[PDB]
Amino acid sequence: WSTGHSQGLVTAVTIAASDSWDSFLKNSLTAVSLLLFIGSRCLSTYPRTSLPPTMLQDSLDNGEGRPSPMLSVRDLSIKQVEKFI
Amino acid sequence: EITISSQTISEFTHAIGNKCDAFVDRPGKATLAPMDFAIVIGWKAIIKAIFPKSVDGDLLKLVHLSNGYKMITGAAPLKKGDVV
Amino acid sequence: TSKAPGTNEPYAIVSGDYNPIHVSRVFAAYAKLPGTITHGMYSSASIRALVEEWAANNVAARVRAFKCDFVGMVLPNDTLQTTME
Repeated sequence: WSTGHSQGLVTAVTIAASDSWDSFLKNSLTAVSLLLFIGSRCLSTYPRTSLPPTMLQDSLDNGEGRPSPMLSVRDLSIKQVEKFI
Repeated sequence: EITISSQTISEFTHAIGNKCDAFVDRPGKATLAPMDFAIVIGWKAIIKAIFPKSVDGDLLKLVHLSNGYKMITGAAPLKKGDVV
Repeated sequence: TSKAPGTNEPYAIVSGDYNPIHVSRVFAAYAKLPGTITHGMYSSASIRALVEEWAANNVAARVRAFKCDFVGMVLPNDTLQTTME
């Protein structure tokens, strides 16, 4: 069996649909064209705007990352992260 | 009379690279227009003042030297519903 | 830093600034100015977007007045370093 994460799930359903060398290209083109629409419309719906330089310089000095719309929390349970959100 | 539409703002901010989130359209906030969109509203009123006969010059040697903006004290910035 | 555009045609059609000095090879060469130089109103809006985020902490309501002198000319794709005091 096979599966994909956040993005690569389209390559897992590419993987079971492709058979030969000609069939694999026809299903790969439907995959890379698909994630041009996931690519463009997720930026056209939520356009990233400029960030205040107080914020990102604080984030680099606190040991965090440059701010972006997804944030990874390690070392905490799911029941206590949702206590913080 | 120009009406500040939502499309005229986003084409303008993309042309000037203004990233600032107050100018892109988000729910829960009235979409604000650039203050440099003043010159888009008021170009055809400004450069009509160099066409009269009493100011007679070689227009092809015109040099734009300086421009300035000034919000009137107590005036709100431009919105996307404003008839201007 | 900021950087000039590649061509002056996007800003001209938006702002209505259809001066053929900025877009045409032959009008810019007629007045003996060094090429299809950038709009002044681009360098108005570009530097004002710098001071709106780097001096006003990306708050768009704070900047209430902005004036500049177009002391020099800039060719496209030139890299502009500004100071802010």
